[PDB]
Amino acid sequence: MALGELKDDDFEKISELGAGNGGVVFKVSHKPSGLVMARKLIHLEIKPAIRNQIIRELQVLHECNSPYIVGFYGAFYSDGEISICMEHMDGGSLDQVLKKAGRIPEQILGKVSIAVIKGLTYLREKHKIMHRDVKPSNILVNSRGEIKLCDFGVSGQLIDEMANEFVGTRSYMSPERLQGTHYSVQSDIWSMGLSLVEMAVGRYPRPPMAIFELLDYIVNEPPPKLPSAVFSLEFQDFVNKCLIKNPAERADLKQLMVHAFIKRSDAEEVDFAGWLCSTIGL
Ligand SMILES: Nc1ncnc2c1ncn2[C@@H]1O[C@H](COP(=O)(O)OP(=O)(O)CP(=O)(O)O)[C@@H](O)[C@H]1O
Ligand SMILES: O=C(c1ccc(F)c(F)c1Nc1ccc(I)cc1F)N1CC(O)([C@@H]2CCCCN2)C1
Ligand SMILES: [Mg+2]
Repeated sequence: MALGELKDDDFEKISELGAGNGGVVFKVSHKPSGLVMARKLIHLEIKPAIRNQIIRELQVLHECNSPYIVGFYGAFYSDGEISICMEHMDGGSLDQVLKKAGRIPEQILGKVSIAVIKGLTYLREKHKIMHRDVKPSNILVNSRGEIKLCDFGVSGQLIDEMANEFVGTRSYMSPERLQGTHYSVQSDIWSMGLSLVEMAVGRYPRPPMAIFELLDYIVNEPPPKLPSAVFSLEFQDFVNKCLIKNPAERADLKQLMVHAFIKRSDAEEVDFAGWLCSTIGL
């Protein structure tokens, strides 16, 4: 196998990259191969049986091979922290980009949609894996201008171990999913639409309100919409098609891949790498 032998003593911290909903992430050096990697440590609290299942289930990431999916190097258990080892991405996430930029322009977001559309299609068509948490911080970028999906739900047990410590991003869930319905394919698309709006407008796009009020608001009130003057009608339409509340009527990936917004975005020359430097200074 490419590495086979992954162990704690061989990595070497280059920096903390930050903390999320259950894991902490570092840029590391992998001494024995010279590979640069991101490494996410997740503390849990579980029987060596469960722990080792999780590590077995994660091995399926070795078979994810796509330019739109962050690359997998290995996963192992150590010092009560499970390790996911992945391609490092020197841009961080669109959520870090957004904080930096204020607001991410419609054209760059066209590039983002294409990558995301294609990321999900890959996962679903090759591996039958749903993402389950599409949101700006689970979308990564690098100086080579690339845009990739991470933190998707490969492991049914890890989802499980993560669900009864967190049902984390409640605010990004689809109305059907807040209602208790099982995860649809149609949920990733909702969450995508909502992420583009958020990056387009530069803020979580819902009236400010207390969290439990938010969850009723989402099931009960209409979906968000782009400000209808500053954004092209293609983009607005795109977004609205992702955000139909009724999952039977929401657009799917086959239909979004041929949308006027995507066609148009596809033909533009957007120097995203360059913009990333302009904006995040590498
Ligand atoms: N492969 C990678 N390369 C570079 N940075 C990464 C990375 N994977 C994660 N990060 C960054 O590390 C920080 C923490 O990641 P983490 O996934 O734990 O938090 P998050 O911000 O995505 C909330 P959640 O835990 O629900 O996904 C984030 O800024 C994330 O963008
Ligand atoms: O880190 C994860 C995550 C959750 C389930 C799972 F199977 C994973 F593999 C996870 N990590 C992961 C997957 C693919 C790659 I390439 C690299 C990875 F590190 N999550 C889900 C998450 O976004 C949080 C968990 C709490 C609920 C909301 N989302 C963070
Ligand atoms: Mg994440």
